Amino acid sequence: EELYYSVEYKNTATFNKLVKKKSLNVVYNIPELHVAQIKMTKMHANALANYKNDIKYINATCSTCITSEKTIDRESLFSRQWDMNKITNNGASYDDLPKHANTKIAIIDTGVMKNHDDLKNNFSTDSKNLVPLNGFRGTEPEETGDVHDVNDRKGHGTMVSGQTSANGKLIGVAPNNKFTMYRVFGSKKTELLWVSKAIVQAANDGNQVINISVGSYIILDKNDHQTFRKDEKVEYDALQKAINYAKKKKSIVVAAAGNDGIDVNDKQKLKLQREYQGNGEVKDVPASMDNVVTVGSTDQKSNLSEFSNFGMNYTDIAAPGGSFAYLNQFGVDKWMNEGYMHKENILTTANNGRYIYQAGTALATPKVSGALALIIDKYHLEKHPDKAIELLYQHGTSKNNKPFSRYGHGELDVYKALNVANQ
Ligand SMILES: [Ca+2]
Ligand SMILES: [Ca+2]
Ligand SMILES: [Ca+2]
Repeated sequence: EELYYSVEYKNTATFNKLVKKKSLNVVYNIPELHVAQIKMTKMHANALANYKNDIKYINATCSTCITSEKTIDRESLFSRQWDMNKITNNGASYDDLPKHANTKIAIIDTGVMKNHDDLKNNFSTDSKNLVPLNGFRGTEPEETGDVHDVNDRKGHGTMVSGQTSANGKLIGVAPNNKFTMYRVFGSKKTELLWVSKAIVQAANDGNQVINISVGSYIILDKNDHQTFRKDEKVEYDALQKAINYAKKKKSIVVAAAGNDGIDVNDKQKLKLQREYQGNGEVKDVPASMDNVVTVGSTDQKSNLSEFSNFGMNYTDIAAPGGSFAYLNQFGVDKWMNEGYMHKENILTTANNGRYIYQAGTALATPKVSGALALIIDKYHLEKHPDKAIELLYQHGTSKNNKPFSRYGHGELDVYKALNVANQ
């Protein structure tokens, strides 16, 4: 039987010549990162590893590494956006939006309902599909591989897009900015290599803010210097390199903290997310990677959400993503018949053309991406993205002495970020 292997090669020309020689079935490729995915028997994988001149590393593509998203519709009544009110001084910052909304926000996710009334004006036709023909491990025969197909099957990407860009009945953080969707999910799982390719594409398409509202726990064993490996180094290195490539193109990567309420500095707890007893470590990625704005989630009381991961040398900032504390406490019947979803959940755009109440770090993250786009445009920082990040942290966070280990630089404050001239 054949398995899917992640491969990091050394040279395009020599790798291509090797592919011809052995008739390797390459199922995905990312030339900018010298990484490809090959379907082959375990024996041919071992053999392929002996070509030290053309092959750097090889590892089986991780099956159970990506964390599952949440789109379950547990709605009809349309309430107010308490979460936006918390970061805009109760709507006062909408009067301070830049006149020229030039920055484009890329969103790497499940797709988007491009004709949603609140999202259509801001949807960019640069949007692209990174899901390959036949989808995940070739088990989705309905995935044509059509580069223009970014329709949202799962519903998550539409939720995220509303937070950055709704401009109608719902209002996102950057309602005048264009957003670009890079679809990396069909109807099943995604592959971190697709996410990596999406990052490269988003950067090449000139999106100065790149939002990744999904994450995974990956196994990395730095002590192992072998070519054929048991960890997931190819995926780890590819993702980190894509992020650094984005940085090189002057794009900012914003990622969601994991949604397991874990202190990422507690090794025992991280390893438990992959039931890993090996030598290496489990890492929350891309949240913990270099050059990533790591976003945690807060609730309606400005406290860290019970599901938000956090930690020293991890969390950079926090924004409202909601909570299920009332639900988990009282049960669905009392929670629902008594309208608690209107108090602790985030109201957002849904792929049915209407709206949905949800919660998660995936809904906090786009608020920060939107804020960065506003900062870049307000202060004309296109040529100096690091200055936009610095401004976000210094002037785009409320000062309430929240511990840095849980909230990073603080809770997002868009009104403050847009009023630096005011002093
Ligand atoms: Ca660029
Ligand atoms: Ca780190
Ligand atoms: Ca970070």
